[PDB]
Amino acid sequence: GSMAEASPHPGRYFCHCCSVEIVPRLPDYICPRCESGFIEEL
Ligand SMILES: [Zn+2]
Repeated sequence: GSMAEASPHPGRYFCHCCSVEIVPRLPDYICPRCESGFIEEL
């Protein structure tokens, strides 16, 4: 599954600042739009 990352690992995030679904910059774990960090792993 998506536990322990694995191949079908998570990626669909939801930024609280943009209130939209995003794919985070993994090296930073931030938003690709506002670069905040306030995101939810869906
Ligand atoms: Zn954002």
